[PDB]
Amino acid sequence: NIDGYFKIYSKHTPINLVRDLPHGFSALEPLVDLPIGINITRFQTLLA
Amino acid sequence: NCYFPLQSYGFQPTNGVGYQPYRVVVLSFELLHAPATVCGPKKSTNLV
Ligand SMILES: *[C@@H]1O[C@H](CO)[C@@H](O)[C@H](O)[C@H]1NC(C)=O
Repeated sequence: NIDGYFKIYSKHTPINLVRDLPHGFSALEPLVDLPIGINITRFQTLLA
Repeated sequence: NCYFPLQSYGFQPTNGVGYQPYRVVVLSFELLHAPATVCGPKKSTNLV
């Protein structure tokens, strides 16, 4: 959340290797740029 | 001195100009305290 615009960047990567979290190179493309204008302090996440 | 505060407009097809019902919309807007999520159309031109 910067300059009153909120920005989601992301990558999807179908790593079939079973071990935890890989080391190796890739970069997030930008998904969404939103004029939401809100102050922010914290966040929470949703699980099924 | 006890009164109900509200009454109908007697709007009839025989009312004079100005005595008739007129429809009104007022465009307010608040500005620049957060990013401009509205603007009018910017025009476009042929790609020479
Ligand atoms: C964001 O935070 C600052 C500091 O508390 C405050 O001046 C500003 O009015 C806040 N914005 C909103 C939308 O509340």
